[PDB]
Order: sequence, then C-alpha cells, then structure tokens
Amino acid sequence: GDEEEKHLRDMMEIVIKLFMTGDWDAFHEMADPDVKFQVDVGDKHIHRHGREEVVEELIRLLEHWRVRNIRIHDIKLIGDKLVVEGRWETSYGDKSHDEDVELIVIVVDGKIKKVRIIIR
Amino acid sequence: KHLRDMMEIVIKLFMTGDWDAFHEMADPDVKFQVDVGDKHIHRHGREEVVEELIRLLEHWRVRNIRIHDIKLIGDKLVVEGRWETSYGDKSHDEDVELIVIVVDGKIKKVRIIIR
Repeated sequence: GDEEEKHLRDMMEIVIKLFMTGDWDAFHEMADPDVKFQVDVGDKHIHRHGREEVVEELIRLLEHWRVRNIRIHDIKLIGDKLVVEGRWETSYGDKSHDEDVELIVIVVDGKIKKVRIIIR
Repeated sequence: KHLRDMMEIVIKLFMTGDWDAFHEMADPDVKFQVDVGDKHIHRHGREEVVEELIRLLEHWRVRNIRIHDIKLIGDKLVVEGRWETSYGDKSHDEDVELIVIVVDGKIKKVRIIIR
C-alpha cells in the first residue's frame, strides 16, 4: 500500500523534471514546504530552506546556465533518493555552457524534500 | 528489492536525450509494439526499434504524465498511467499502459497500449 504509492510518486517526479520538457516551473507544486536545497559550485556552497527560498534560488541557477533540461548519463533509484549524473541542455548556440552536473533528489510523502546540485 | 529498482531504472532510459542508453540495453531482437485503437505499430530488431522511437517519441508532445499503477511480475514490468498529448493547440488526456519485459538483463519487449 504505502510502498507502491511512494514508488508511483517517485516516477512522476522523474518524468516532470528530467523528461516532460524542462517543466522546472512545476518545481513549486512538487516541492515540500520545508524543502532543502544545497548547491555546490566549485568552492562556493549555497544552502537554502523553505519552498520560496529554494524556488527563487533554483530559478537563478537555471537562468545562469540557460537550462532547458538535463542530458542524462546515468540514474540510480535508491529507495526515496534519485541520483542523476548528466550534462546541461542549454539554449546556447553551442556547447559552451554544458557543464557536468550531479543531482540528488529526496522524495518524502510524494513531495521533493531535498535537492542537491553539484557543478564542476 | 534490486530487481524492482533495476527494472525501474531501465524504464527511465525513455528520458536520456538520446537513444544511446536504450541501444546498449535492448536485446538485438527486441520487439516494440504501439497499439492506439486501430493503428498497431510492430517493430522487431534493435535497429528497427530505435528508428521507430526517433520518429514516434520526438514529435509526440507529452505533458502531465501521471502514474496510476506499477506492478513487477518477474521479468515483466507493467505501468498504467495517464498523460496529456497535444497536436498544436488541441489537446486531450488518455490512458496509457507501458509493458516492458527484460530477459537476462536485456530489453526483449516494449508495448505501449493507449485506450
């Protein structure tokens, strides 16, 4: 009962974020009110909490790279955790800003409770 | 367990930008079926299936994908759901059933049924 429901929720998260175009505008409707967000960009490490703080920060992150989607290289599903290794799908005219990215998404009770993004 | 996660990870190669991940996992004799009312598409062979996915999945504009049921029965995974397909402005929602059979770690059959 509770297990399959959690798995149905995980799959719906994957298709919205990394399949159904970008649809990262829909991140607000799937984010837990107390969602955590930490960005690792080199030696700068950002930490945000709360749905509004996270959405505003994530939107700025996507604006700096002009992210449309994530060209996925590998994905692992570990219980309630999504682990993605990939490369940016940007709107630039070439590959100048397609930096490698790792994304970790924790799903709790059908809502995204934690997002981690590491860019090298 | 691992079998459930492995079968689920396999399905998530429907969404890797390119069909490089499906190609390395597909059995060379993989079957592909798409049943949409009267139109029945049937492709057999790893090369023939990928060319069908290029012509099919790309121009298909899927939105609001909802998962209603997931069942793991041995080597077969059955997913039932609902998405919003569109042609231009016109759009409608329809029920979809995804069936994928993995034989010895390789994708042997992929069937998509749309009521």
